[PDB]
Amino acid sequence: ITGTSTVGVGRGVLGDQKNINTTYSTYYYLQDNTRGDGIFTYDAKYRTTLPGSLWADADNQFFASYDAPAVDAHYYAGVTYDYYKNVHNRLSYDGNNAAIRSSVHYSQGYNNAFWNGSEMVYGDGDGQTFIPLSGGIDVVAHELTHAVTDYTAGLIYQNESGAINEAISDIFGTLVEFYANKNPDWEIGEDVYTPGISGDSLRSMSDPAKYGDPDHYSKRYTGTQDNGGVHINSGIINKAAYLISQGGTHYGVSVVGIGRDKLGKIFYRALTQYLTPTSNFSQLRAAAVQSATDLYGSTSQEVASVKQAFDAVGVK
Ligand SMILES: N[C@@H](Cc1ccccc1)P(=O)(O)C[C@@H](Cc1ccccc1)C(=O)N[C@@H](Cc1ccccc1)C(=O)O
Ligand SMILES: [Ca+2]
Ligand SMILES: [Ca+2]
Ligand SMILES: [Ca+2]
Ligand SMILES: [Ca+2]
Ligand SMILES: [Zn+2]
Repeated sequence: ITGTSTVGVGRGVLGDQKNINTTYSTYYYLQDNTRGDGIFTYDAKYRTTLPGSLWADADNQFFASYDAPAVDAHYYAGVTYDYYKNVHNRLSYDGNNAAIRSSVHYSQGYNNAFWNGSEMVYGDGDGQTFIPLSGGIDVVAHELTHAVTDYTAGLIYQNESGAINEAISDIFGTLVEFYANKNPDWEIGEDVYTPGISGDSLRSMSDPAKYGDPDHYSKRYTGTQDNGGVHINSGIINKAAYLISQGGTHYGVSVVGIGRDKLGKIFYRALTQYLTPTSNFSQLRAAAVQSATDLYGSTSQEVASVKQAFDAVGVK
């Protein structure tokens, strides 16, 4: 839409108040003109045709219950854009300020979110397994990071390359969560998962096995479900990433942590400079070591920590 930039106010999925960048032209639209070529949020109206209708509101106030997932998708896409730009100097997911589009209210009781090759899509959840998925900043960043990966490494979504693809999305989803300083943790999906159960989450980076995912290469899933276990074997890389950042002793191997900022810098460089569509875990290790080398030198601690971390999860 062509119109005047302005700022609206609303309440997100978790009942928190926030301001959002809108555009005025008869109606107020969920269109943010302050970031690249824009952030656009659409109403899919419980159907599965996409993108649906650009979100329009009569008074620039978004306190209706139906409004909540739109508010959060719009706002958290903005935060995620700011992260990539401010921290990694990347302009949107393609690096050339591509417009970011999201649809909410996809289908009925849909317990998932996804990037469809062109935009982000969020279900409302069934109210037992999930609440509307856009309420989790680690969810939103997970999804936008799939876009970044597609435009960079292009990791195919099956077997080991697909688990790397998934790990990258969980890792940057977590880094954005810390960036926004929004009750940050090394857990995945805790804000929107199982609203009847406190303290849990969909996945854990600090301890994947807590929710049944492998934390060692020896325990990798070798079947064909979940595209050869992309959301399962991701736990092996998530643990590795957690150790590089935070440190720890895992299966007898001790890792000195180097912190989140360096974690992000090393994995961003690996993703954008060295990974390929068919990279496997062993190639990821090579890429990570080379990136750390690039950044910190071959006899640095950072390089040492990267090696220890992959050793700890059994990836040579
Ligand atoms: N590509 C998505 C999966 C998909 C494939 C094909 C078609 C549609 C959707 P994703 O990884 O982005 C989904 C991702 C969303 C998420 C991210 C962070 C935090 C929470 C949720 C994800 O991990 N989804 C789980 C959702 C889920 C868990 C338990 C029950 C039912 C569904 C899965 O698909 O495995
Ligand atoms: Ca309104
Ligand atoms: Ca959190
Ligand atoms: Ca989290
Ligand atoms: Ca829960
Ligand atoms: Zn994913």
